Amino acid sequence: RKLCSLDNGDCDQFCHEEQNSVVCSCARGYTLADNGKACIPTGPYPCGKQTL
Amino acid sequence: IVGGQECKDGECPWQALLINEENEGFCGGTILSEFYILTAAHCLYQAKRFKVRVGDRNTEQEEGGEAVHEVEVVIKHNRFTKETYDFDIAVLRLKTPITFRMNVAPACLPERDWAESTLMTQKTGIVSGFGRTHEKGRQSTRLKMLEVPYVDRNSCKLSSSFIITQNMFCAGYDTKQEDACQGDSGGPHVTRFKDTYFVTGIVSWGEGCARKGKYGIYTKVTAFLKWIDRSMKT
Ligand SMILES: Cc1cccc2c(C#N)c(C(=O)NC3CCN(C(C)C)CC3)n(Cc3cc(-c4ccc(Cl)s4)on3)c12
Ligand SMILES: [Ca+2]
Repeated sequence: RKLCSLDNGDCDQFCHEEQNSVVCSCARGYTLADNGKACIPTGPYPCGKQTL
Repeated sequence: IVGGQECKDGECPWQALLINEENEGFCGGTILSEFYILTAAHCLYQAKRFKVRVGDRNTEQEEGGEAVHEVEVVIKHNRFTKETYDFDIAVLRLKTPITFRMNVAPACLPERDWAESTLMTQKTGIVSGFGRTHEKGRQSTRLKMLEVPYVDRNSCKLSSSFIITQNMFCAGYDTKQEDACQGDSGGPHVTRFKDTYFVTGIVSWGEGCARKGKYGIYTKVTAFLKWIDRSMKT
């Protein structure tokens, strides 16, 4: 295990290695957080979230 | 679905239902985005004219949340073939945009490379729909959902008396009597990752339902990620 191979490289969602370093990204509806690892819901109903 | 529980208020927002002229649910669907619905191609031949209903959990008792949208465009995969069900996928464009609320939300679409390696290698995934509760039984009127473990490709191809193309994948149980069935077709197969759900499959077919030695055959959605985006682009 290494990088994205280890705990999704700590990304909330999409992870993708590239030159020994991790890069996080989110599906549409979510904007990347400060830490650049979490994914912040843009709208009230981002995809993939049950409505409670 | 055969087994599993019924979707509780909010659990299966991305669920979509295909209704024919007589307003009956024959197939399932997945909410991709306000204007787009994912479904199986083989469903397209189940009705001469049909519409889509969303946010419904009890076909026979309106919850004021339902919503019926007319299909504006049908984007089927020209390479699909009834002979093998290969390329069993389709996207639908709605005349009117959907409005996300309590039981009406879209599933997320992943990245093939990430999906195949992260999601797809999860322990299990979840399928849902108003399908038959028993192989030879009748359609359910309660939206249902069931957690299906992923099946090894080899084991899959091998356990099937049919050709498991590369646009398909097994999920379900070896002997346990839990598996999707007719009516859930075109339905959503999703995989949770940190409490976020991604569309990972499309209920396609099976040598019956829950049958011992037979699994559930779904349309590997990652293989059409590129095809799906484009279908939406226009
Ligand atoms: C109703 C039902 C009852 C009893 C047997 C079958 C049964 C047979 N044999 C199928 C079925 O699919 N047949 C396919 C049709 C396509 N061909 C291709 C390869 C030419 C393979 C056999 N359904 C209907 C059915 C089964 C399901 C699912 C079951 C698990 C899923 Cl996941 S989806 O959804 N609808 C059946
Ligand atoms: Ca209802």
